Amino acid sequence: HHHMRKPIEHTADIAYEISGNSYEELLEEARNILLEEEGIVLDTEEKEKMYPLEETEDAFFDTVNDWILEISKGWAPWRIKREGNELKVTFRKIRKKEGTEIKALTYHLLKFERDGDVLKTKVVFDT
Ligand SMILES: [Ca+2]
Repeated sequence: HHHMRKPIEHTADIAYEISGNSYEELLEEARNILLEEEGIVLDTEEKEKMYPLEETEDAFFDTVNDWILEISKGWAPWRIKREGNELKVTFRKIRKKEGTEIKALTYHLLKFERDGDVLKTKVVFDT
């Protein structure tokens, strides 16, 4: 008989608490996390996509995960501009990456909480 240490797999790998005064600022913080965590260095070429400005965890989840898909295609979220009830996201071509590859934003602990002027939530990513 034996015991063999084995690796544990988690979808909850890294966590941050993001805060801001609006849904758009939480997305700006999700963007900041992706660039920083992945050590993304940007080229100058740009590309843009539209996302619905819906202040829900579901829209947040869909948006950030779409950014991760774009990152796998060589494009990183860079700027965010509100246009009516939608958000125009400008992506920049990724020159290089140096860091931890983020696989996805999970639904773990994703819940917007209001505290005065502050909107906040934990965001848990899978690596
Ligand atoms: Ca994992």
